[PDB]
Amino acid sequence: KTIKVALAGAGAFGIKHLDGIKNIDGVEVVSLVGRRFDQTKEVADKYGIAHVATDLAESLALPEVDAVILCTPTQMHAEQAIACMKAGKHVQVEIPLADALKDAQEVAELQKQTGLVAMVGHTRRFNPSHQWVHKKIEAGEFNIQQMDVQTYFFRRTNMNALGQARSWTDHLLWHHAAHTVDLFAYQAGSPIVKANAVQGPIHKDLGIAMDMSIQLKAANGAICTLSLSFNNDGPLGTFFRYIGDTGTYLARYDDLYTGKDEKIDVSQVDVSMNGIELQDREFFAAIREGREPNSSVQQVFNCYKVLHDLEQQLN
Amino acid sequence: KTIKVALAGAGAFGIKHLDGIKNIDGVEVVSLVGRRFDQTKEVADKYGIAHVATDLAESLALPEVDAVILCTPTQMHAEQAIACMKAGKHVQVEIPLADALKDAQEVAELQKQTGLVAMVGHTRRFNPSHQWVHKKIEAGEFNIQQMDVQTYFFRRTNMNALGQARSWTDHLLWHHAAHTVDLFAYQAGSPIVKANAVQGPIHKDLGIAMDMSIQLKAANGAICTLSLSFNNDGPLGTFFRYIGDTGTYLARYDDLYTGKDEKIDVSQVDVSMNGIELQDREFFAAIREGREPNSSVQQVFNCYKVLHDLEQQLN
Ligand SMILES: NC(=O)c1ccc[n+]([C@@H]2O[C@H](COP(=O)([O-])OP(=O)(O)OC[C@H]3O[C@@H](n4cnc5c(N)ncnc54)[C@H](OP(=O)(O)O)[C@@H]3O)[C@@H](O)[C@H]2O)c1
Ligand SMILES: NC(=O)c1ccc[n+]([C@@H]2O[C@H](COP(=O)([O-])OP(=O)(O)OC[C@H]3O[C@@H](n4cnc5c(N)ncnc54)[C@H](OP(=O)(O)O)[C@@H]3O)[C@@H](O)[C@H]2O)c1
Repeated sequence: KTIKVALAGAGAFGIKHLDGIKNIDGVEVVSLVGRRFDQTKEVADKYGIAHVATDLAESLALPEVDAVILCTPTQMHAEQAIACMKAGKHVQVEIPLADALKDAQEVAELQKQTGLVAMVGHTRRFNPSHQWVHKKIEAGEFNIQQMDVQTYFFRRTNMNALGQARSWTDHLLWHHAAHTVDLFAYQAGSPIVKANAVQGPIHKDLGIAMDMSIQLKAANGAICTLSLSFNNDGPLGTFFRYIGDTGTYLARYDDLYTGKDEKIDVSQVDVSMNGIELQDREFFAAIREGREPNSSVQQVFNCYKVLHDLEQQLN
Repeated sequence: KTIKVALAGAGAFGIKHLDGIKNIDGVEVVSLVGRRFDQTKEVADKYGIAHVATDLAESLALPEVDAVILCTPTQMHAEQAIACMKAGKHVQVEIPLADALKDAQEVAELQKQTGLVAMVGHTRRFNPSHQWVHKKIEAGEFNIQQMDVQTYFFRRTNMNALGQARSWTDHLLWHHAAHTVDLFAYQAGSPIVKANAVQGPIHKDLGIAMDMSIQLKAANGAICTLSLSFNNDGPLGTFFRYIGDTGTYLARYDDLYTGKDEKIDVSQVDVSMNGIELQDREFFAAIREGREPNSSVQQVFNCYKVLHDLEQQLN
């Protein structure tokens, strides 16, 4: 049976999901939700999506919709995920699951009560380059001693990754550090037992910190260093360095390199080189098979606990 | 008057000082100290140094010797600096001033009692690339928001930067973090008021930490992130990222780049492109002029206090 999907938020990431979903057999997006009808309709027509709404509830009232993908602004995710599960729909939520621990806990509790698939978009789990390193670790061929990570944008304005203006404000802690806090514990195969952060001054017009530094230690002794900035005038995005016992690796999105700039071939690891498509394939596989997805709300939640502890430190 | 110098420690760095000193008028190295007479004699003959000793005291007993440069192993620096000042000789000590706060305090107290020039080799103050950034800051054209730093070696054995085996064991904190701990406060123009570190496991055969993560915050709100490793199988050394209000800069030894990898011309900043030579020029200028040097024991000592606080944290 074709799984019918509502997609909420036709921004840059919602577009990346729609483009990925075109490659996944037996899934169809039947409803598109976005803040402005005319702009939403233009996207729906480009993608052939029949239903267009300005409220998520309108798509939740459709009985045929089986699943929801949330690419809305972060501040809406937990409430909307809760609403989806109250309507009986599986839900995938873009990272972060929430910007508060309480709301992430409320989402986890409703998922536990419903037994529905609720997934968080920790795409780093699904990028082929990180999967390659992960598979070497599971094989016992590699152990992480230190991860050194830079998450940098030039974002003194409320802009997305394509340089377009946002109507909402982003956050260094809940959205960007979340990728690394989760991914470090995942790749180390060991829980985080120490975390320290420091932040710079709050920006007068955006109300968020523009610079942040995070340090993690896993119970097995692996450490991670993370630098975050919205002030970086250079190449935007995340660069990851794995320093291990048997090697060094540099991950740059879906690309992997040795510490000597030798590019490693990851095109063989998974059926797609697109991590967003692999994330959605895992989500829909879990729905069809009645299993938990990789990056379930349950799997990623200790990340949000660490983020809360860092936030309390920063205040 | 020619300033006569004793150099202690014909290692990789002692040779680099000798090559620099060859370009400094009115300075002459008359004594060379090293652990094995024949190897020290071979270097002395290559550089035309007449006196060869295996003990520093032999060079300190020479009445003609005016100054000492200490490029010995770190464990010896503080004691030897004290010996220099007790014999009435000016001294420059390679970084670190000491691997313990107590010994650094003893060197500072003897410097204060004697009023002799005692300098520490914080070469980052004198590299043309860092001087360029410092001068932009002094002009009020640039303010640091974040510094992101990687200090990496592949050093599972007691080897110097040329890959030759050392007879002594190195240390991530006191020797390597010291460059950045000092350089951050110096370039930020603001004292460090918060520091946090975590480290990996102690190495069975060397007895030292192989990985370390340090985070600093200055009183003005600027932050620093520092990753250190002896496990990095890649390009060895230090890479610096300055993220400021007006720009982004990448320092790689004496080279400087923008955040877009455009190389900046630093040949206009100072009379030499060799930071070690400029360090010695500053040392000899301060002796000749009867002034305090840049990177004096007094200027850098708060760095060693920060290092002590970090070691207490790690324990
Ligand atoms: N690595 C990853 O997996 C990854 C990457 C990027 C983003 N994300 C997450 O994805 C989310 C969105 O990111 P983005 O960069 O796509 O954002 P974006 O381009 O700024 O906008 C997302 C869309 O949500 C829409 N929207 C606003 N209010 C809405 C409402 N009430 N109902 C429905 N839609 C509404 C916006 O419409 P208007 O702007 O026209 O009002 C926009 O088109 C964020 O939470 C982000 O953290 C994850
Ligand atoms: N950025 C900088 O300015 C910078 C950079 C790197 C290091 N340094 C510091 O500079 C110092 C030396 O570094 P390196 O790489 O040159 O060290 P190195 O190559 O390991 O050795 C320095 C020399 O000292 C000699 N030595 C040993 N015992 C001695 C003794 N009792 N009396 C006299 N000489 C003796 C060693 O001889 P054997 O090998 O025969 O013992 C060696 O030839 C270290 O403290 C290091 O931290 C500064």
